[PDB]
Amino acid sequence: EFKAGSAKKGATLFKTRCLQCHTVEKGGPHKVGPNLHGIFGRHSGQAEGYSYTDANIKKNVLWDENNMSEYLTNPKKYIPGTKMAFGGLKKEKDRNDLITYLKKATE
Amino acid sequence: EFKAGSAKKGATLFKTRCLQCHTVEKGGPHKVGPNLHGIFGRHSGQAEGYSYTDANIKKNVLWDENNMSEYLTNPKKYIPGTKMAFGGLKKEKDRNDLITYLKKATE
Amino acid sequence: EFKAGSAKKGATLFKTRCLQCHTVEKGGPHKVGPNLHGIFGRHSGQAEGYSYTDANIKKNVLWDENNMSEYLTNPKKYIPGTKMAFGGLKKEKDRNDLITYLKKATE
Amino acid sequence: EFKAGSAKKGATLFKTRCLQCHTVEKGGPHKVGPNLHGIFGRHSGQAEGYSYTDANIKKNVLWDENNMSEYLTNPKKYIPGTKMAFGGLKKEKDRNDLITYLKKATE
Ligand code: HEC
Ligand code: HEC
Ligand code: HEC
Ligand code: HEC
Repeated sequence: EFKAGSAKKGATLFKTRCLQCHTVEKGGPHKVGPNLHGIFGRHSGQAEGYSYTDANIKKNVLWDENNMSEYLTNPKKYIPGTKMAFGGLKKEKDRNDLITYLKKATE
Repeated sequence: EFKAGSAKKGATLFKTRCLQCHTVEKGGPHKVGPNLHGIFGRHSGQAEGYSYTDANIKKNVLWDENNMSEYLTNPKKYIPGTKMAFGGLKKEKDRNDLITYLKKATE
Repeated sequence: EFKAGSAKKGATLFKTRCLQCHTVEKGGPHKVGPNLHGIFGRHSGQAEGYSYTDANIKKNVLWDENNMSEYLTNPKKYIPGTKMAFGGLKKEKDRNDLITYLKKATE
Repeated sequence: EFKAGSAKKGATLFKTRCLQCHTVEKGGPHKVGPNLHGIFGRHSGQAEGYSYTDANIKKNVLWDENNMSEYLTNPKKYIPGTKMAFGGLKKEKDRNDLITYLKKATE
């Protein structure tokens, strides 16, 4: 149940918590995790060049601001068996800010 | 088609041609290429902690002495689009010796 | 470092120093060396149908006018272990003229 | 292949990735690495008071914005056997920004 926030703060959140494993630019490299360009409006596990786990592809969730917020609260609880090593942004304002940035940075 | 050979000579072949990108010990580090412990009897692209290419995971070949010999003759021809930069041991005795060592060194 | 020059002179340079081992036309044959069509903007060792050395593929240099000039000064010094038997065009005006021609002849 | 960028950002890139081993001011001290004043337009290994490796002097590359960008992508791949312990700025924008600063800071 997403509500938009500060994209400037979300940039700092992404750079500190996600940038180590992910890239956002169109046609960026796949670090530990896959490139996230065009992640919104795309099924889970459909990034070319990345070897996803069975769980990530089987979830087949069409990413949007609402299910992304649920995913980022507890990645393991949302997709059990995900290789993404991340506890989760537990504050709702954090997820809202991060997703606000991620929406523009990946379109 | 594999035939066993000199494991002492295969160690020299591995150390000169593979050691720069690969490690064999149980729980070794992932250099340019992945750690090869337990490579035999395991699917291609199933080493933990390594980011494989799309081609290497898609091949899904269960490694054995025979398909490894074919792979090491021409890695690009066997798995088209592999990031492993290696032309290939073209002599059959070289592949047999290297695989003889690699079998013991990775079990 | 690269500066454009006489493409007419570069054609004479290519025909006298490179044409024996290389072809430039789209879909030309691989003589002693590989076909050079689309060499610019492509990684080193990515020509289809040619067996490159380990050194040429491992260099993985994205060819451009600047690194080509450095390569053509001393091919062995730039890519140690290259099977290309060529000392190198030591004059800068020579490399500039040759690359000026090679840019149009291979696009 | 160099294109100019942000010298303000390049100052931050140099201070975070290079300042530990290098100094830029005219007549600065040689830390782990040599002083880089007047590095552009000078041959590799010609800084007074510094003990370079055999590989760094043997490369004898006349430094410029283009070959520096290639060097900073992968120092070991460019000069094999360099004692400079640095993986390399893999983003092109980062090399462009750093070199833009380094050009003014070392002249
Ligand atoms: C490395 C330790 C990671 C950190 C920190 C973050 N992510 Fe992650 N991500 C990582 C991996 C290994 C994977 C693959 C998951 C699998 O099991 O296959 C992912 C995946 C994602 C996805 C899904 C993409 C898709 O299905 O197409 C998303 C949306 C994602 N990661 C987002 C994300 C964000 C926003 C992060 C910071 C809060 C973040 N990740 C951190 C590895 C790592
Ligand atoms: C670095 C330039 C390499 C050299 C030399 C050798 N290998 Fe390689 N290897 C390298 C990479 C980057 C990869 C990843 C491939 C990909 O596209 O994902 C590999 C992979 C392998 C594998 C497959 C492992 C698996 O699928 O689990 C094997 C079996 C392997 N390498 C073996 C091997 C041997 C025996 C070598 C010397 C003859 C050798 N490699 C050299 C990088 C490099
Ligand atoms: C035959 C004796 C050669 C002459 C004369 C020239 N080239 Fe060469 N070239 C030759 C070989 C055998 C190879 C393969 C190198 C290897 O080790 O795999 C090459 C390769 C090149 C490349 C690299 C192509 C790529 O990596 O895709 C280039 C750009 C190239 N050759 C250019 C070139 C030019 C411009 C020449 C005349 C000045 C020239 N070559 C001469 C063999 C021979
Ligand atoms: C210490 C761990 C280093 C870091 C981080 C960086 N550099 Fe480096 N540099 C270091 C050493 C030990 C050397 C000597 C190399 C040798 O083998 O002799 C160097 C050298 C250079 C050079 C070459 C200078 C010359 O040949 O005159 C350049 C241009 C250089 N270093 C640049 C540079 C930049 C821009 C860095 C940050 C991105 C950087 N270095 C980091 C040690 C270390």
